Amino acid sequence: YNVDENGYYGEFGGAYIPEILHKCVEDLQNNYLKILESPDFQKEYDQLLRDYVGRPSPLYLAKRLSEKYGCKIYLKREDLNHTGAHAINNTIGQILLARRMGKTRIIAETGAGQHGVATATVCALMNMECIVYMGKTDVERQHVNVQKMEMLGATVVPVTSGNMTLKDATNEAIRDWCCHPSDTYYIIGSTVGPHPYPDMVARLQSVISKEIKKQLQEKEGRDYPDYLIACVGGGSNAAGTIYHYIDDERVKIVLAEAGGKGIDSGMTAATIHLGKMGIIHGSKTLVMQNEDGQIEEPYSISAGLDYPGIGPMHANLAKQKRAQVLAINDDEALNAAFELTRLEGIIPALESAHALAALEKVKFKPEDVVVLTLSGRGDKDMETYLKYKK
Amino acid sequence: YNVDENGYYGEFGGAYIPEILHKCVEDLQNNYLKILESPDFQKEYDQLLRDYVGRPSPLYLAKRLSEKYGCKIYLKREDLNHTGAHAINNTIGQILLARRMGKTRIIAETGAGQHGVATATVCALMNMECIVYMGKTDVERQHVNVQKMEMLGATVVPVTSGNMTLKDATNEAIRDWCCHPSDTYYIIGSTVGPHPYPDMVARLQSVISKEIKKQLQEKEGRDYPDYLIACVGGGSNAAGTIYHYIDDERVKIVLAEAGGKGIDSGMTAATIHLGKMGIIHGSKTLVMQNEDGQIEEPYSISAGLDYPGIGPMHANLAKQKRAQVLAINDDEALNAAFELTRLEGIIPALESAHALAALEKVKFKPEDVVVLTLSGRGDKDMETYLKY
Ligand SMILES: Cc1ncc(COP(=O)(O)O)c(/C=N/[C@H](Cc2c[nH]c3ccccc23)C(=O)O)c1O
Ligand SMILES: Cc1ncc(COP(=O)(O)O)c(/C=N/[C@H](Cc2c[nH]c3ccccc23)C(=O)O)c1O
Repeated sequence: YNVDENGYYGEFGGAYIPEILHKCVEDLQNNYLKILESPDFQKEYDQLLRDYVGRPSPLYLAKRLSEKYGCKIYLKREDLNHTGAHAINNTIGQILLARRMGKTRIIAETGAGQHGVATATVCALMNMECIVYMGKTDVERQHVNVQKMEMLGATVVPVTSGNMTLKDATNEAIRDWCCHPSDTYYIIGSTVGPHPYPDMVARLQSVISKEIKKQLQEKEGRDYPDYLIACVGGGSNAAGTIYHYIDDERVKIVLAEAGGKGIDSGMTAATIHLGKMGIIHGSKTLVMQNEDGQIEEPYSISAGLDYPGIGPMHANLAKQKRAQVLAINDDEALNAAFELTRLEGIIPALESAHALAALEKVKFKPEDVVVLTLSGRGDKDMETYLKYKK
Repeated sequence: YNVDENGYYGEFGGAYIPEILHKCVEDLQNNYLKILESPDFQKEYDQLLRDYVGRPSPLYLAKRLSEKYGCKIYLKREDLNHTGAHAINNTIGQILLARRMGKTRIIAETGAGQHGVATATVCALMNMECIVYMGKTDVERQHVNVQKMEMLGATVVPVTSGNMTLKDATNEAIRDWCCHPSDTYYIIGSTVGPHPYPDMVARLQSVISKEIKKQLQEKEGRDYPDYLIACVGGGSNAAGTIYHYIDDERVKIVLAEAGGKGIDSGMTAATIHLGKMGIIHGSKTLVMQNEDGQIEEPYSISAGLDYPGIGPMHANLAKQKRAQVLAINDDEALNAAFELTRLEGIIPALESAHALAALEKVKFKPEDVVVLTLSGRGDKDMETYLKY
């Protein structure tokens, strides 16, 4: 269920792009693995993960949370990463690749602002020009992260097309990318876009499941859990979380996508529940489509889940029934965020709370071992959490 | 240079309290150490540091900083800890102690909001009632921490005494403690207050120096740096950073206190520079005083450094010349924060930025190995940073 030699996961994936990018995408294909696997990349990569990011991220037995659901739940604490989310695993990896390929101008899209902060973070470290596209809606709702990016010296470009969300910021980044093939590297923020971006970002996040294996070995005497649970906007934290377990049928995979106001409300981002075959941002995958077959304007309270497409990996997983996918609504997420706060003293990202909310919908046995990926911390969503509390 | 059996660092320290606290403190002294050393404690303590907090925190070689000062500078990244600061090392320890003393009501003071969030955090975790006193000036300067405390289920009590800063929040907590002796445990937020709070908190923070010795051994082939650099409000992140180095004369210690608008200006927190022998919150230490002998109202841009006292360990250390203490002014701290942000992609707390600014004030040789403790991340100070 991992990628094939042509960029495909079953029938989903590939690279579907105008000729203007054919050259630089082709360079990226058939160099990215050479670079990822070189001893130089892997040393500097691993050194920055350890000293800069603070990997490995803990695997934490959440005791009161385990008592509520009548089983053993561990949280993979990506929320403790430098910059507060899993995104930084990806930006560190991609910036090292970008430099190996001689690129000098860095762009990215962001919804939650975690990928934007993680991109401005590594660009300041490296002293490289940073431009971050962000939907206007998102710059309002995730303003703490816009501030961080501006202090880090990045240029934040509000995007005013569509409903001004991730798909739109991505559209703008892609337009930027098209005008600047020579000098610009595009740090895509999820397991989305043209091959090799899905597999690349999956590889860079795989460190998550590499650690889980070792940490479960220490704690449980076996290297596999009964369940992996992760939210999914485009697929990147889930991918990392499942990479080294993707084919291992002892491990059940539960993914939580954003149901918004409910999958039938006309306001949602439940791509698996609602999507049809399309091309989105250079990938042939499942995507929400409106009544004239346009890519649909999605909704979610969560900026990082609010994307109408899904990575081709998860399109495939879902289609094959290797992974079960749940639509989780705004309210369910909000309540699960308040849940982890009072139970474990951890304020989660609204994104990650979609994953937490899924614990209500699964029939656990007492001997079950669950690993849920806490993809980030909720500092960004405090205004929203406190509004909800009133 | 470490505490003696009486709770003194040379002439500083002790417990100078009203008689109403004599017994809680007595109970606290001469159980604290037995609990800290107990296996049950050390096992639960160590498991939460590793799994909940994310220790060991990395020791990060900051190449661009190092270039700019012409030496090797490592940042001890307490900013990466659960809650974003060193305080969680303290609150984890104290809450466990509190539960083993059979206490059920937890109170605390906070200025920067970090110690307040760390307290609210561990009280949420443990299913316990949590009250945090915070100065009114501070509830506004550091409002992102107030929001976190609220959602964690803690009662944030604004204090409007004095100039509504740490000292006043601290007076209010102590008054709560007196008034509720049987049932309440008081999680003090720095190496301050009556014995054994200063030593206890130093010990909980000592985890920092413990990691630095092993991490320097792996990175440099020796267990000790030429310089340790840390900011001090009351002195806990500092104490932690130096605890296992405190008698090692090969290691230079540089402590950065808050100069505010400047030491000779009216408006400062430069206790080592300005303070006089006195008593604050039950500790005999150096403290700022007016011409009367009243406790002088301090000022600093940084809430967590804005304290007219200092821990007894550092009064002793400064007095005996074991530690060099620099007063860093507001603007110096702000520029150093922006410097780290730009050079290493790390936004420090304004507090920790006082330590960063001290890098300007020391002449380093190229063979120097510096460890500076990055006590916190600066999400709380983003409004201040962009005003500037
Ligand atoms: C804390 C946190 N958890 C989970 C997610 C969900 O993303 P995933 O499915 O890739 O694991 C995000 C998204 N972060 C965004 C999301 C994002 C960037 N580019 C995208 C392309 C498609 C879908 C989502 C995105 C950001 O900070 O920007 C996040 O910040
Ligand atoms: C990130 C950060 N770095 C440094 C400091 C300085 O404190 P230290 O000298 O103890 O290492 C603080 C203070 N945080 C406060 C400070 C505080 C609480 N109670 C105190 C009593 C005396 C002096 C300072 C304090 C908080 O969040 O509340 C801090 O939050």
